[PDB]
Amino acid sequence: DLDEATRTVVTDSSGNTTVLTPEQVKRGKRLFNATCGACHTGGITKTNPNVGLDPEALSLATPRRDNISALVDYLKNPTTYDGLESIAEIHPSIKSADIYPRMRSLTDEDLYSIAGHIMLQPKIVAEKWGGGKIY
Amino acid sequence: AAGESPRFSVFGVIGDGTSYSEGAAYGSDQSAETYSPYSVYGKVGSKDALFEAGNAGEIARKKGYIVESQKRLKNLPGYVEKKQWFNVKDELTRYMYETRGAVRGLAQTPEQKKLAKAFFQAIEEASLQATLKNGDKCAAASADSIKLLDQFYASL
Amino acid sequence: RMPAFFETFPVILVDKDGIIRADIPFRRAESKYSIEQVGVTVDFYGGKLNGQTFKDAPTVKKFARKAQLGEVFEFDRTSLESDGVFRSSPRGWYTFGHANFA
Amino acid sequence: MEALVYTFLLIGTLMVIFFAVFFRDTPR
Amino acid sequence: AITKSELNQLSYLQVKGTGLANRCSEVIGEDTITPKSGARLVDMCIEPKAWAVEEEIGKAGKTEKKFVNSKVMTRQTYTLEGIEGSLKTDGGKIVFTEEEGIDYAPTTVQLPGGERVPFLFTVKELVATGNGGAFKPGFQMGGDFSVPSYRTGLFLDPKGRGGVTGYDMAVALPGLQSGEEGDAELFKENNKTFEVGNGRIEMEVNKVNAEESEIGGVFVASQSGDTDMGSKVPKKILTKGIFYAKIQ
Amino acid sequence: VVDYENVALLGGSQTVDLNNANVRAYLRMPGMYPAAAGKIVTHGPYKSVADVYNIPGLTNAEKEVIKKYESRFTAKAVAPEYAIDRINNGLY
Amino acid sequence: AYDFVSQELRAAEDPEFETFYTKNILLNEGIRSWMAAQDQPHENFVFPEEVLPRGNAL
Amino acid sequence: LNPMWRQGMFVMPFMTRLGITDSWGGWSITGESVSNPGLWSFEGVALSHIV
Amino acid sequence: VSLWERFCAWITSTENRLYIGWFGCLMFPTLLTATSCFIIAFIAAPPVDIDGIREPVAGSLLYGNNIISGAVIPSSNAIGMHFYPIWEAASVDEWLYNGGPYQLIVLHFLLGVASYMGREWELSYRLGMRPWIFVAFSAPVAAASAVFLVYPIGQGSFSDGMPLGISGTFNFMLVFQAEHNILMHPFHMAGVAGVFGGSLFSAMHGSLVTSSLIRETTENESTNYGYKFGQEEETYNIVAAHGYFGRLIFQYASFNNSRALHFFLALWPVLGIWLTAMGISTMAFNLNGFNFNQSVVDSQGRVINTWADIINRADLGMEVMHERNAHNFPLDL
Amino acid sequence: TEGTNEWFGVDDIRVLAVLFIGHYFILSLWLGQYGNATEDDDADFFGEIDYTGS
Amino acid sequence: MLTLKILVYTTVIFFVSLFIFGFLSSDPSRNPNR
Amino acid sequence: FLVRDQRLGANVSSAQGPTGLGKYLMRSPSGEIIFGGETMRFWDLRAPWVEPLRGPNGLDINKIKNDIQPWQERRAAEYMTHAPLGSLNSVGGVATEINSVNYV
Ligand code: CLA
Ligand code: CLA
Ligand code: OEX
Ligand SMILES: [Cl-]
Ligand SMILES: [Fe+2]
Repeated sequence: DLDEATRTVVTDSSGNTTVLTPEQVKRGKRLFNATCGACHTGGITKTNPNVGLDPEALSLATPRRDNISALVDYLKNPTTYDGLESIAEIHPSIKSADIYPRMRSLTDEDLYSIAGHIMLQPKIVAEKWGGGKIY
Repeated sequence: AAGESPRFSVFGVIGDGTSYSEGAAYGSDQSAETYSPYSVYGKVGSKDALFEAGNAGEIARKKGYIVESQKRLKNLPGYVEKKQWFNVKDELTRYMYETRGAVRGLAQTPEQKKLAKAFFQAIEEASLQATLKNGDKCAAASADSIKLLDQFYASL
Repeated sequence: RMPAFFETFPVILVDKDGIIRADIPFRRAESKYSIEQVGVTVDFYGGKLNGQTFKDAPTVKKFARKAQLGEVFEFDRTSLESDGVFRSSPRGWYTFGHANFA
Repeated sequence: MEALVYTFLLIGTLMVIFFAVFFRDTPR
Repeated sequence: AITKSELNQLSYLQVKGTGLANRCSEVIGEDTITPKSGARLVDMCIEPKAWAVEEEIGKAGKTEKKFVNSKVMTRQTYTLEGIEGSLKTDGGKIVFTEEEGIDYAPTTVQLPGGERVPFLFTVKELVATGNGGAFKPGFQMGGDFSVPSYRTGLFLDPKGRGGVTGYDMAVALPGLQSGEEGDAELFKENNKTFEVGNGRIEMEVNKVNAEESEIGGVFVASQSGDTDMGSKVPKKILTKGIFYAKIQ
Repeated sequence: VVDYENVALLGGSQTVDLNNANVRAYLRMPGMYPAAAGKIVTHGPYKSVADVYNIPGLTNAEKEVIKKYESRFTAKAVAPEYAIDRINNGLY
Repeated sequence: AYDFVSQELRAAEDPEFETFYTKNILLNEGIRSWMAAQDQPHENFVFPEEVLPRGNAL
Repeated sequence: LNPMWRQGMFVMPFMTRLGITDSWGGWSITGESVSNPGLWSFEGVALSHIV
Repeated sequence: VSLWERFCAWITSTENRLYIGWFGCLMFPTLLTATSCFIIAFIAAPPVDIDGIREPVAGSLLYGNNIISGAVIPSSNAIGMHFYPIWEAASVDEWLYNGGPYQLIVLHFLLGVASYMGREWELSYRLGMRPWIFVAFSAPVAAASAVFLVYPIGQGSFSDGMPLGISGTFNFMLVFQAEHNILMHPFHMAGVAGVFGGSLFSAMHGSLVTSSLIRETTENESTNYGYKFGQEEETYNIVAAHGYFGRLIFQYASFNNSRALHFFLALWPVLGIWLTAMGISTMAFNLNGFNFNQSVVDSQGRVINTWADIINRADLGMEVMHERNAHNFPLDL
Repeated sequence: TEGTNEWFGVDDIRVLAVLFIGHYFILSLWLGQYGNATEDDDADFFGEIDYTGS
Repeated sequence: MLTLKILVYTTVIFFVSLFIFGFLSSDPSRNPNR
Repeated sequence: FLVRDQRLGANVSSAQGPTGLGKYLMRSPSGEIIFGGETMRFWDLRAPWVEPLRGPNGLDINKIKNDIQPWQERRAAEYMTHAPLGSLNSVGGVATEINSVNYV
């Protein structure tokens, strides 16, 4: 079963955690598969395999994106891997929602659920989130 | 363990309803409104949508597009003088691909609509005369397009 | 060791519990368990090479390749002009023939 | 040198087919 | 067509399939340029028109090293384009110092008899020194260049052995892995190597157009061929053709 | 070649060879991948680790980010079969 | 009936000989290496990524 | 140093005695390069006698 | 009588040893040129660069191949779907280096088999028969055309057609299974059922008809000698065969009408082959078979495997190893 | 050449000439038999197959 | 290579014309019920 | 991938592929400059998002080096991940992909 111990994920940089409701899991999976799945299926990046979505890659990024708040901030303002340049014109985001029409109907809860799905997947599948075709 | 009846959910109306795998839900398993029963997203203009419509960023982007498009349009007479038609056809579609979007987004009053229509017709004529290899008509159309875009930006 | 059911098998070195410690990589670009990196050495006891030890990577790799087929022997490959592919013993030909006949 | 054997076998089969088609027992 | 100004007047749909894209342009005039400082040769094009391979032939009761003609087995994919470099003057002479561009193209030629000889036609890392200080009819320059390997380290031979990837032994013959010496007789084919070659080119200018800053002429070149990852002895190739460049 | 001595410096260890390693080897040093590594892997051979500071066009930021990780670098002999593939080596 | 010995010998000594038979042999090697780990779970096969045979790119 | 009479050829001498000197492979019996051997080469004659 | 009338009378004559007809005017030259080119190329052709990467592959007997491994290599990948006749090459050597003979053979051969179908109909018409044998023959023609022409058209290159050799077909099948997941397409299942059922029905019909022979030879004469060319005897003494089939299985299932029996015999394999040819033609446009990878999960969310996942592992192993030097980017589009 | 868009692959006068010669030669042979056909309203028939001689 | 093209075109047009004009010569009446 | 590698700092005109033929750019059998790889068979393509970079003899090196617009990048990224591949039950992708997308 999906207990509460396995639904506990880190929210901010200090280290505080939270418990995701069972409905948030379903909403996050649905929204992720609908919006991200074309390019980020299985936790990999198709158009740039050097930057994945596995926890290790998220941890060695500059603004550090291994928690809910950093993921939401990235979705509101993307940057490069070193956090120096903005890439809002070549990546979907709220800032550039006038270019990508699929981001014009997203609320804060939607971003929270998507980030929760991304954070939750490694604890469930393990070494298959961002692993590739070998697994 | 020893004995437990499995969970049941009949079409989402007789059973749990939210079991991570239901199908044929059409909503009714979340505390939110959707665009339609066949949709996953909500309404675009809703009160809690993070994206506005017509904020400062959009206007700045469109105006930058228009200014750089004017700068790009100022190159065609040289191409026509050198009889390089492929350059004429490529310049009107390389950077200026977003000019139609910017112009249609920034036009509200009827006179702006008329100016936009005239500018679009002028550039279409310029491209046609470039692909037909006629220098005089192409040069005249390029001058007309430059003048029309300058007028439209002035009217902003 | 190479199972009798395969024809080509990778070279892998494991410890007393089954955890890999070295191998011969197929892609030498981001390998982590190469013999050069780990630094494996080989010693010989008994037989013709009694008491000798080797420490350089190439000889260790050669002996590791040889050791996945079982014990290592010295052969005379010129008297009959041997090719290099294994063959079957009289225990197999008899079975094949008489089973097909039945 | 085995190419000769292969060619001979194939041409022999073709000859057999030719003789079967054109020198055949009358069905009557 | 023949000049750049005529070529720029055609459309892509009008050139596709004709074979004009593999040709080199022509220059009209006899003037002088004289490069200032910070000049760069841009848009260089080199087109070979004859190929020959060094061999041993019999003329009359004797054998000599003669260059025999060969036929191109591939198709019109052998012209170098877009080469750029930086010009300078040392003691009144011009030096080219090639930098970038499409400066390599594989080619295969067939010798009388049936043998196929592949090679990598290139001018990579070229330094050419002239005999004068201005671009005029009669100007000449030439120098050495470096020839890389035909196949890189990621190539796999039909048995799955490569340079930086693949097997390191002949897995189809497990009976060669016994004794103090294993497959030592296959070491040459199991150990792939990648070494650089060398070449030489000589160019001469014939036409100069000052109002367009263009030059053109002929060239003669020679280099070494493919080595099959260090398993065969390379041959020697000789080529001749024309060239075009712009000093803008 | 069958035997390559410096195989551990290609990205499988804590030391990276400046003359033969691919750009992916720098992805495990934070704040260095898309800006400084691209400049490092597209310039000529270095006779020493100190030679990387003479690259024409290095902004300051790249200089101190390289100074932070200088202790993880080394410069060995150039192998042409490895140095030619430093931007894309076919691994994805 | 797996191999043709003469073709294997020539391919071993000449790294330019190629037929469809060698291609099929390589395909068989790929099948074995990528299938054995999960097809026989009782053997506890462990193959690191650096050991699995593979071509360029994909 | 390796002429045709040292390789055991028996019918080739009678072919080259009357004029045949070129082959479809691009070589000639005297030592040359052939661009277009034509119909009557060392192979056309064989195919003709066969037909 | 004009000369043209006499020529027409000879062409459509039924007195010839082999019927010519007007479809023969197309059938004979094309098939003969295809046969000649195929024999010459299979014996003595030089290696061909099939993948466009300057890596030629040998396929002729004179270059070190046996009957099993020899083939005629498809054209080069650089050519694509472009027409490549002999006169469009700079020399014959270049034509042979780029896999020229493949296009010639396949094109003249497809025209030949279409004319063969037409000729079958034409002789049926001239003899006073019913005109539906060539409809039955249309299924193998459909399959051969499907592979040889339709697959290259969909994939965009002649180099993806089936090689004219024995192990070339094995290579074709393995790569096709790796890339399109056949064996899960229902049309392939229909084709397999068609061939298996055809063999079963053929064996049943042969056994039933042969068992019900009437005694006219005694011992020292092959039973085949009892039949005379022109003898009148329906092809089964009913009581025997009918009772045998009614007792062997459920009695209500027994074909007592010969017309229906033979119609079913004709119908089954032809429909199966039609369906499998259409399956190949549709998969030529990337409409693959069923995909059930990672479809069963537990309550927590972990994946429980099935046999489809093992098939997927085999497919991955085949995929990562084919055309090793040809790809530069992650996706095999 | 190869990718150009000539009608029927015709790039020279001789090709057109030989095509014309072929169609016309067989046409003349056919005319030698069917060149006396008339359109008068008594050569027609009322049926499915033209059995009216020639 | 042009002469080969000319010969092949001649052969193809000859046989195709034979086919075309053969089917126009009152073919439906060539049946055993004439 | 040409755009990505060029942005990383590569000189995408002189790069050599594994076969020695050219990783990104090469020549068609008639001379025109085309994209490299297995896509050499599809060199006849003409699309509105790729024509602005074509000259009278194929792709233009000067335009490619320093005149590529972000909208072309967006179009290419969108089209690469929506290729016409899929299965009967509408999974989408190559035949060895997992069940995440629903697209044919
Ligand atoms: C159009 C016909 C034709 C042509 C042009 C050729 C051409 C050729 N043949 Mg071929 N051949 C042919 C038909 C033909 N053949 C036929 C039909 C046969 C079957 C019998 C053969 C059997 C054949 C063989 C077996 C051989 C050739 C060979 C050759 C080549 C050398 C010829 C040679 O040296 O002869 C020389 C001929 C002679 C010396 C004959 C002399 C004639 C005698 C002296 C007549 C004397 C009696 C006379 C009636 C006296 C009364 C007349 C007087 C009153 C004026 C040459 C390319 C040779 C070759 O190299 O093949 C690869 C070869 O070995 N041919
Ligand atoms: C037991 C397992 C099994 C079985 C029974 C089958 C059965 C079949 N598979 Mg199959 N397959 C299997 C496993 C199996 N497969 C596996 C495991 C794989 C994955 C590796 C495949 C991959 C696969 C592919 C990729 C294809 C098949 C195809 C087929 C069909 C063959 C079509 C055919 O022969 O008729 C067709 C008949 C012909 C092609 C003959 C045409 C004859 C021409 C017209 C005339 C020839 C005349 C000749 C040249 C001259 C005669 C000589 C003269 C002297 C008389 C058949 C239904 C094929 C198919 O569906 O066909 C469309 C196909 O393309 N399978
Ligand atoms: O050629 Mn036959 O197989 Ca249709 O995918 Mn891409 O190309 Mn090649 O690889 Mn995979
Ligand atoms: Cl690719
Ligand atoms: Fe019967």
